[PDB]
Amino acid sequence: QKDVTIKSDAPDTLLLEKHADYIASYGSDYEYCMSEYLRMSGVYWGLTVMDLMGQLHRMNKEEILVFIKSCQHECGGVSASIGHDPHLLYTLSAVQILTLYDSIHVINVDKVVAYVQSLQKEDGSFAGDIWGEIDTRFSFCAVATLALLGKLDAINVEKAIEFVLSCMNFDGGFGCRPGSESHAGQIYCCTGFLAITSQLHQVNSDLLGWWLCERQLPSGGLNGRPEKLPDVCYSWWVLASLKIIGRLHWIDREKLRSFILACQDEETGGFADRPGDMVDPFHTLFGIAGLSLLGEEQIKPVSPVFCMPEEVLQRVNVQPELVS
Amino acid sequence: AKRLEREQKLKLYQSATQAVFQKRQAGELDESVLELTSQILGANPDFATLWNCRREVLQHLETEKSPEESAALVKAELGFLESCLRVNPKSYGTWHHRCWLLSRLPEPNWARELELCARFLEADERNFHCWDYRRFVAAQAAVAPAEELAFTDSLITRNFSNYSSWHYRSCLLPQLHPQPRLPENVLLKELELVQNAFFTDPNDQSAWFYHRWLLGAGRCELSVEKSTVLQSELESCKELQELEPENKWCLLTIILLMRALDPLLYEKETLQYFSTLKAVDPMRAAYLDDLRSKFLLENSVLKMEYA
Ligand SMILES: CCN(CC)C(=O)Oc1ccc(C[C@@H]2CN(Cc3cncn3C)c3ccc(C#N)cc3CN2S(=O)(=O)c2ccc(OC)cc2)cc1
Ligand SMILES: [Ca+2]
Ligand SMILES: [Zn+2]
Repeated sequence: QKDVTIKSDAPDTLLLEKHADYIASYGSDYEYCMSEYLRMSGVYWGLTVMDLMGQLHRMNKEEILVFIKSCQHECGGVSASIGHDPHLLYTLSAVQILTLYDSIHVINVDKVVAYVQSLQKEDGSFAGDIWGEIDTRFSFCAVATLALLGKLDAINVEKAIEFVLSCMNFDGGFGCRPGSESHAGQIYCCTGFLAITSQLHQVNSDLLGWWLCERQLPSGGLNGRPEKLPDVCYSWWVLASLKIIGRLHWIDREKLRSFILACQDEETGGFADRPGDMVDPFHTLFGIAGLSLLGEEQIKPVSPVFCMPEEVLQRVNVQPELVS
Repeated sequence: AKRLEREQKLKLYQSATQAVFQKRQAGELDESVLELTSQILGANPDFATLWNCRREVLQHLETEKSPEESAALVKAELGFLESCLRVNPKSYGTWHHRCWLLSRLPEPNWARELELCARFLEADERNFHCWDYRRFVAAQAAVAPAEELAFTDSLITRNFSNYSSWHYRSCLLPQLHPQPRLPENVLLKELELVQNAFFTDPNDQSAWFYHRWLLGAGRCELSVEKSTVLQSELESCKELQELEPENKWCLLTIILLMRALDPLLYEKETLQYFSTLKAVDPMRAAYLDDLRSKFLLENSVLKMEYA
């Protein structure tokens, strides 16, 4: 019953020029200086959404490559920003960016692989960094990073699969760790993981697909778990997961499209989590990426596994089979 | 004033952060860093590198301080963490630091940690970070499944927002009956409990989701008690259907009950219910068509089994 009501004057058309201006100008400032701890991922979100819109050239390639090189530590891992500490999250982000730019050899790839390998535990799980936080988010970061580098064989794949499957729940979904409640974010990470490792036959697609399509609320937006408000980000995680398991048609595509469009800020550009809220780059990528999955003609096709343009993944020959 | 003060904040955080990093490069692993980071992490708990700095300081001080001084530092850290959690109970970084801290203590007070969890779950019964923390504490202290099962029951009956509690039950029940499908007596008790839940509040989806799981946890293997319980649920859902004709959960559950009882005998009724349900829940029409196609194919195979 918790939901939003979309007002009748909410945006109902795609404002592509405004979103490109919003991202191109971003970080030209309170929230910017305060979000330095996630800068590498912020850069990934910005560049990917620009590339999906055909506008990647407006960003500063040379500046970003130097920044990435300066963020790789002696252990091989990459930090969110200069002087911050290395983490799998920002290592994935960096490798995604370099793949977008066909510039993977700007960093030491052997050392990246060594770093990823070092974070796997006896049970097949992955810690995010040396301090030991375990999350299936990090299993996805590990295999997605290695897949993009052609080095999936560097980790213990069957153990990594066993751990992820040990996180499957009564409702067909997945949480952070064994016994964790199902959540759209972790379902995206685990279904993406199983796509990359060729294990989608182990998902109960009809059951999980039902849980996922029940995320759609009367407003047309999707929540991230039962009895919560809809959000553009959870919405992308749900849609991508459905696409991976061949059941994207189980949600009402026109109603979701209208919800996503209503989250645009027509003055500043950008997408917010919900209509009327303040926009950010994170929700801007997921709004645009969601629309692409729903078949919007003005946006490039997006990979539901990697959240990057399909044409980039085609180029490097990394395209996991889906259950369609 | 308001927009002006958020420049004053910006510069203090900026200068504090500057200071921490300079000290860190200088190898100054001391209590001044704890002071500087406390001023930043309260407002900015997702700044992971500053949590790393606190751990490095605490690790270093443990080497060059007395056991009594180390014990004081730990108690201060527990209170700092509790204050941070009150302000933002949904930060991955804060909950991880607490797990890191408790895992290395000599004499951890796990009962105190379980009580903290109960408190936070009273405030937000859906906080997954806190449920995850509680499972961590439960493992560390060898709290047995039956004890945690008792906790879930009190939470389920006292108010709504039950998805997290029902989920916890689904993980605990199999542990009380660890098979290398629940035993029928356990299943029957669960069906009774969940049926109370969705007849009390027919709008709470958590009960309906959990019930569907129990329906999968044989048809031509149905005992007379289970056969009779499922038939009773069927009639009870039809009663609810009258009271709430737009309730889609009861309609879907009627279809699932007929499937659990006798697919071929209830073919006609099942197809009728699909038509009504699609009208009541149109956003799910494509899912419902695929479910029906799956069931029609199953029926074809059952009809072909005929001798
Ligand atoms: C599932 C994909 N993965 C694994 C590859 C992943 O790591 O995605 C993330 C999922 C959650 C996070 C935690 C937050 C999410 N949020 C907060 C949020 C999103 N939707 C609703 N909310 C409240 C945000 C929000 C905005 C931005 C931006 N720009 C970034 C995040 C990412 N992180 S966060 O801890 O760094 C964060 C950032 C800002 C913030 O206040 C605006 C609060 C948290 C980070 C990454
Ligand atoms: Ca450029
Ligand atoms: Zn969001």
